[PDB]
Amino acid sequence: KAPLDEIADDSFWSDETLVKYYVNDLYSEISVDGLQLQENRSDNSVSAQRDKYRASWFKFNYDMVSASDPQDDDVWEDYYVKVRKCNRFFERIGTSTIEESEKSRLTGEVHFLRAMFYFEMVKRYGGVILLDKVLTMEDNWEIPRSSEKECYDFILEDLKKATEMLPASYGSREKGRATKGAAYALKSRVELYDKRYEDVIKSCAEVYKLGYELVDGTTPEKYRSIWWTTNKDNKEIIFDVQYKSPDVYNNMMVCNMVTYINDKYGDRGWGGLGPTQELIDAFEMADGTPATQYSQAPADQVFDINTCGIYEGREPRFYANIVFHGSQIFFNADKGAVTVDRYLMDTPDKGDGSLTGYNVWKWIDYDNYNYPYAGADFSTNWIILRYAEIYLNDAEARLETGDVEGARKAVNMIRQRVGLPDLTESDPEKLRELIRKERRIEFAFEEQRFYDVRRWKIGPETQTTLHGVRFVSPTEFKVTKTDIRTWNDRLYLTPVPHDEIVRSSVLKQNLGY
Amino acid sequence: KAPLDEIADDSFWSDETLVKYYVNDLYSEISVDGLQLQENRSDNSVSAQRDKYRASWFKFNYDMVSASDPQDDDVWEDYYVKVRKCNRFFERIGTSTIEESEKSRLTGEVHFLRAMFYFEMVKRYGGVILLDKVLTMEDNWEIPRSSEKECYDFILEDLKKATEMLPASYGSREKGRATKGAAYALKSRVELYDKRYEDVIKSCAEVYKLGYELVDGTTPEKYRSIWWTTNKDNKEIIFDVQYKSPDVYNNMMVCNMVTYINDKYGDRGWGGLGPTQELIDAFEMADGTPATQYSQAPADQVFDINTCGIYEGREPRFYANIVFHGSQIFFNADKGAVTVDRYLMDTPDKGDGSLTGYNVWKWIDYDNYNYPYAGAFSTNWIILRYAEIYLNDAEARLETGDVEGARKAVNMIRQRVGLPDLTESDPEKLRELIRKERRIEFAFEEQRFYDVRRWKIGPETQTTLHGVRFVSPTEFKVTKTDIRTWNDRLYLTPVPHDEIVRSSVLKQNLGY
Ligand SMILES: [Cl-]
Repeated sequence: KAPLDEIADDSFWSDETLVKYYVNDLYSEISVDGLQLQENRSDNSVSAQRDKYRASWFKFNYDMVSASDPQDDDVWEDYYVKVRKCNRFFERIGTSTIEESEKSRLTGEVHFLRAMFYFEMVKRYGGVILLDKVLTMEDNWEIPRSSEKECYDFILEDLKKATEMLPASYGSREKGRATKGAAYALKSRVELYDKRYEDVIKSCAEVYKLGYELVDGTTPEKYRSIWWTTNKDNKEIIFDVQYKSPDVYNNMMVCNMVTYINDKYGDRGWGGLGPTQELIDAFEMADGTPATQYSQAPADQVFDINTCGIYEGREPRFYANIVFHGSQIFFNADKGAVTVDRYLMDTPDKGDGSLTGYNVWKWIDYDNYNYPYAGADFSTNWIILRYAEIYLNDAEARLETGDVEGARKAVNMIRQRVGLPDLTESDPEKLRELIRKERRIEFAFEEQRFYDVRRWKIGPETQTTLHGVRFVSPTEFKVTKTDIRTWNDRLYLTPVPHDEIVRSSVLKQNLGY
Repeated sequence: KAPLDEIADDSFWSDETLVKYYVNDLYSEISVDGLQLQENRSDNSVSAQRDKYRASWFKFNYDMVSASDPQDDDVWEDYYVKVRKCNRFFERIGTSTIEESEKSRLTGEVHFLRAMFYFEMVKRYGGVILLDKVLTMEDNWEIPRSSEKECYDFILEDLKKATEMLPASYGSREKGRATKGAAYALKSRVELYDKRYEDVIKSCAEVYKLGYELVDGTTPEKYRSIWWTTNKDNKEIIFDVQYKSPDVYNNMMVCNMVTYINDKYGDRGWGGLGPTQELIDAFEMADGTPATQYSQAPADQVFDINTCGIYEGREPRFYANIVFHGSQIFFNADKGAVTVDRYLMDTPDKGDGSLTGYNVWKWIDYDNYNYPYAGAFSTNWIILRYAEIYLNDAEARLETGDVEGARKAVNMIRQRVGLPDLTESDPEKLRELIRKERRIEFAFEEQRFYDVRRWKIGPETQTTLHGVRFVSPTEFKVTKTDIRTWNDRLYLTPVPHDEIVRSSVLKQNLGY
């Protein structure tokens, strides 16, 4: 909890190695939700833990959160500690005897990190308490929340300072640090979240000049390779973290891995994310044609996986993201590829089996990894910022600006890279939905859907009755209801924890809580 | 959260400075509850936040905790992280190129710390998951809880190793670190909790030889001086932490400071601990005579602070622990001493005002400190004091049948506050006298909760608690301050629900 300098002697900020270790500690404060609870609080997923952790984790889905049970994932509590560690750096770096150029670059990294930490809070609660110094007894602690606009201004001023102080690239040893590109890329998302469209376009223009390149995704394997640990050096990654959780209970891969693969491997997995029939329906055919829609099918209707072509002829991102009945995974594991069976094996009736009939692929390296048996690190390459987002943030801001042709050109870059034909749509209202739909498919299971629904204000449309599939034979299935969700507009903001509000007279709760 | 070595280069454990920093990080993992929630969950205090944080902090007081709302103070979650950091030290210290003697002492400090971290868990949940290595993907994580006996064995084996490897004393620079005495002192406490009485006596005998000495407490000022920052070098301290919380909302002093002292100073305090009438009633007269008892007084009855002598003629520990109506505090602050007023100023009707008519003194340095103005405040938390050796010894000696020995030991604690010696020869009666002495001596030192739990006296203590309300500058009435209840399941803290559902082999405590 305490900043790193509290462990050392009254000569820490002079030592370049200790100051470099302090910044490493700040990077170590980047948190990854292995359980992807926000995604499971969106129309993209129904958790395999829907029933097991209903009251603990998914009260949002039924508008049952309150200030007393906020289910904020302790972001308010945790992220102010992270911010405190940044503010300390900023307080003590001035007196540092380190070289001006190195001191400047490190300060830039802390600006990027502080911006990133505040953005995690702002995207949830809206306006927060803005702190640029480490509070002491000398300070007044009854500090009100600033406006959301002020908070977005604070984040963006930190990212402006970051773009001015960070390098575009690093040497072999320092690869993984924040770049000029990472700062501009985060800036464009923060600006898009606050509807600063003229600014988004400018930020995107900067990233286009920094030599990033979209990985070829004309095959499912090719697209999935963005997330491969053996491809961690590709030109699409702008900012990432190799997340290797200590415990099996919080390990991002094991938590979202198919459970009943125990005919060849084991039941070490927890199922985790359960892609919905609504998301499956949104994946287009390889030629840019819509697929058959199954979500609104009557429950007594039986389909044959081979007569209907439910999992046949889809665009590469479908096979890249979705583990479905008959999917082959773990090709380069001992014993080779295992075929996923929703009829006999991974069933909703079994504990931690998929309730939707689907599991996530994407950042799970089923292509290269071996099965995580107990005996004899299963990290995830969590890509916080990808080059694909620059195009989609640009497409979104360009449309809202009136540049329909620029928007079309930008979103068609994302479609071109998966062999999808170009969008032709000239109507702004129709083109907006097409961009939004592309964003959903592009960034599925990348912790964005929940904030896209929130910022686009499409909660009533998405938090409804969600569906999945259930197999009645090795070849046949029925469409099922997987979650009966509801909505209230207060859910456009996360409640501030009750104990925090009662602590301060000036601290005000979000509307509806 | 991650061990310190994860931030540095693959040459960390060779560097003596980095290894020394790792152990500093392990010491930094020692947590102090500035709000003293366990004490506020005992018959010694009714928090000024009784109503404000009823459902978040004090569900224990009304048997309303559950596996889903355990109110365990996140000890299970947090302490396994602390233990993980210890186990990594033990895994990687072998490869260290540091001097054998320094390496041995440091390893001893980590044994003491790991024992201390597991004891915080065991004293709450009972049996826990015993881990001596850092779990990896290679390991099976479905590990059941060990028995409470096994857990006490683990803690005590760590403390045995600590006594063998730690020095009795340090130089000026290394003062504050775990000593041989601290390890023996913690051992005696852990042994007493697990009713290993023959062992307690042996552990206490060792501390008596290590040159500790009880501070003279024949005056309230003298007794209070144990917790003075200007007396941090006294011979009574066995193990302590100078706790200086970052925020005003978690600062041990501000949280438990009299709120309405704003006639001379301010309203920066939050009241916090509210000594009960029940505890006030337990403080004897200076001559070892019982005081008048007021807790069961009728509510319509009015008393005069001067005709009755409620706060007059008490033994030094009374004035050393309790801030009551008419108490003078902040003598050596600018503007000088302020007099506490329960009639006009610090009233239960005011927010964060004392609901009992009392506030804690003890470790709040109202003698020396200046008022914490928000212009331009650490507590010396003494985890282990020499006074405990005598009382742990007295306890174990009585249960062993050494009534003469038990009397001798408890009379050491009474002698230092000018109280006459106990004469009681009956073991059953002497038991209660020792338990009574323990309550007064260690009031507001996070022990009462665990004393009630281990002695199994929950029904007797978690009832209707009382306090006072002033109706004039001189007159007061006795009030109900908390209507508590009890259930025997409260003799153990529930294991958090999400932890239980995670594992087939992980079993919940009885009643939850
Ligand atoms: Cl304040």
